[PDB]
Amino acid sequence: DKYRRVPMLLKPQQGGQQYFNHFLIRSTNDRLTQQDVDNA
Amino acid sequence: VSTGEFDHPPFQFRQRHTFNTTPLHDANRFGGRTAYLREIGPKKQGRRFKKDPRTVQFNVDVWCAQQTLRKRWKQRDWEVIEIPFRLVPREQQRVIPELYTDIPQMTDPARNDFSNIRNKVYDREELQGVLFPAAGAMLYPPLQRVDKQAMTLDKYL
Amino acid sequence: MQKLLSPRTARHARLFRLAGKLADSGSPGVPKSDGERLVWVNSHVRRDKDISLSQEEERIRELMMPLEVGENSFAANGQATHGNLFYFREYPMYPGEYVPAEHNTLSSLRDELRLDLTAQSLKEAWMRVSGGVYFQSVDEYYASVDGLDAEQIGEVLAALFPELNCYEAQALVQRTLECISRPVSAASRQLSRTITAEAVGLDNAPGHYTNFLEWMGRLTETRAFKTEHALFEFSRRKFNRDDVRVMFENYRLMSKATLLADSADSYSHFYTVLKDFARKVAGEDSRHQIGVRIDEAEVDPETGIAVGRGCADGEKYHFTALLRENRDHNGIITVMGKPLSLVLDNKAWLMEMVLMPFDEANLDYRDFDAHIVSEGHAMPSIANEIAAFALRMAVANALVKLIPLTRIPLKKSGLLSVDRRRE
Amino acid sequence: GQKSLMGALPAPYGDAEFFRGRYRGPPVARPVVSLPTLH
Amino acid sequence: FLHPTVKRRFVVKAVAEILHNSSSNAFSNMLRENGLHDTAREVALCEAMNRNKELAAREERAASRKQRIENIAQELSSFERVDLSCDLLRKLGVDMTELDTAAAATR
Amino acid sequence: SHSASMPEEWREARRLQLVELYNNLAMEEVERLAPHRADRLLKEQMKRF
Repeated sequence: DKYRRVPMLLKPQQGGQQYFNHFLIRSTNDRLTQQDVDNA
Repeated sequence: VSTGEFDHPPFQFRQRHTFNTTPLHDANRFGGRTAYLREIGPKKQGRRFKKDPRTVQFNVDVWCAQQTLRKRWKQRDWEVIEIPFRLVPREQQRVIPELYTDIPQMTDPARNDFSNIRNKVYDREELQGVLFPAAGAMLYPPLQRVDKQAMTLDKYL
Repeated sequence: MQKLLSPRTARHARLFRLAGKLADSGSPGVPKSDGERLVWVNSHVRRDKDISLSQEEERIRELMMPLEVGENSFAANGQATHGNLFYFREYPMYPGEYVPAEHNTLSSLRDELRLDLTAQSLKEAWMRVSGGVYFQSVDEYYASVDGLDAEQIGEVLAALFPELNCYEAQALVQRTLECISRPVSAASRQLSRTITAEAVGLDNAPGHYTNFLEWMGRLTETRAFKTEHALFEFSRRKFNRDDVRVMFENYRLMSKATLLADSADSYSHFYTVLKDFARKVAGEDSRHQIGVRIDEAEVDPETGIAVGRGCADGEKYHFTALLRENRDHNGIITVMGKPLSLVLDNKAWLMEMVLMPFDEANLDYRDFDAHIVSEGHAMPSIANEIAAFALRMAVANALVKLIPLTRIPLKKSGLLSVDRRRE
Repeated sequence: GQKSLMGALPAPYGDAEFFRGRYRGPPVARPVVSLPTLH
Repeated sequence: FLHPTVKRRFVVKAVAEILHNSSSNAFSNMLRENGLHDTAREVALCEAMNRNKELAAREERAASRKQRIENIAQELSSFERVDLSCDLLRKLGVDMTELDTAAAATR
Repeated sequence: SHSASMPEEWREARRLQLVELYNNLAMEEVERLAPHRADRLLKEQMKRF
């Protein structure tokens, strides 16, 4: 129907906010691992 | 908390036995107690009360009250015996108020017994000196209570 | 034929020694028999092995994840109909998340501060030695010669600092010349980043290239250049209603005498209005994020209980959650005196909504006790999704009241947000 | 929107990464799965 | 109890006997969490000075030593600041009851 | 490091303060990057410390 009374934060329902910092630290770890691979 | 049905389904178009849809008067609803209030066909005093909402709501309220009563009475493993004030145990030597008169009274806050006195149930085998003085033959045997300090299978011995 | 009950590995023996130390210390919950401590140690070693097995199977499952649409892999996200509905960020959301800074920028700022302090010390040393006044003529400005030659600065750096490399010493000579000329501005390096040598046309002339770069850098950081950039961005429609209102408020603060004194200059009367807009325009160096609200904690100092609220259908569902910290790790949730598994009739899709404010917060549910009081319409069962939505909002508001930084993920998940849908 | 000159100024002292409260732009979205190709 | 000048003498003697001997950071932090910040930096300066002279322009400089610990001594024995200073001195290393006998005397 | 006109007791006090500060930052980064299994990133951070 018309969901105009529903907020914009509820319509996609973007959950999973806990994993983002873990993903960023894993990305930094993989960048340093790639730097270790390129040097040797 | 209970998840049984309490209200009656409202009046609308005549339902059919489809998916997510039961007829308004079915033998599955309310244990078939809608059989008193149904019309099988697809005298005004016997036809008007089956279609009134307040009448069918009062009838299902009566049936749910009957179910609540039989489930509250099937919980009873006891009975009320009028025992005099002298022979009663120490927890009942007080002034017990009536139901819905005062705050729900704890049994003994000094002896660390925080429980309702109205829900207290006493064993029959501990009151044989009070309930049966005329027999004198010990009609019920003494209750064997387990030794909590004995080394058993529960305590790895 | 007889399995030995004794600890068989050194890890088992170390855990048994820890359990014996705990039993001798008199900690609550530690068993007193030895067979129970043996059971405890064997179960803890099996739990550690199962955690290692789960970590290894997740490591293997990361490489075989079906990232494409296939036989059993279905999108169903509305990526065909709507397209890219779930957001994703590559930056740590401050101050909820933390990624450590890269070592290259750290070492660059460290070396820049070292060179700046060394050049300032050499400039102050020459100022003490030379005896005060030093006037620079027009031909001395056109020749770009200061009081010290490059040879004198190189000899001073070789004499005073023995451990000094060649290119570092040459960069120090260049920075001392730049600091004795004017206060040093770090603007030539970024102009070398954004403007290459082949674009302007100097491929064989590096000296004129660096001269043009330092001239553009010293002309960039003036007030008139910032005012012209702010006027250019005002012409390019880069403002919202908030910036228009702040420019109006800054125009209203100027009186007529200050307006005349500012219009005596050509760029200052525009700059007094457009200071905040030029702060916004300057990019990630000077524009701040708005960010979610971070409030103060409203916790009972005696009981440690925070109070949150939740609503649904406007009138029907109202809930109030009281939240406390459990220090014995036996946390449990209760709704109107009955535990949550019996209020919602063991339904996983309703109790997962109550678990969700602890999940998005990256918090353990067993470290918290919660009781939820129903204030709306009392019914014999609240096993539906809208009541569970109100329960989730109540638990999330209680978690926000207890720990304030929990509002940073919980507002992003939409758990603190109220919809207005009635019957 | 249209192409402008914002952010193109040289930032002083090069410390544009340590300011963690900086403007992060509008929230971009990413696909959760690669859709099959059209051709 | 009974501190017109007894606590003043107790604090100046205990501060003098605790400043010139050792070299640690155990005295700076407890003055820092007590609310006074400048004397914490000054006593960190004095303990670092004592550490520097213990680990390895001789007679003229050292008189400043006899200035600055004295600058500590008359600072913690002002008539308002004897109390928290003697309470903090009671916790770390100073265990004496020659001038703490007045507590038992008033009891 | 760029201050030698200050007296040596001030320099040693600030040096001890920086030693304590670097050790506290090292322990804080050890406790922060522990549950992410970030041994390479933590190794670079400990090498920088």
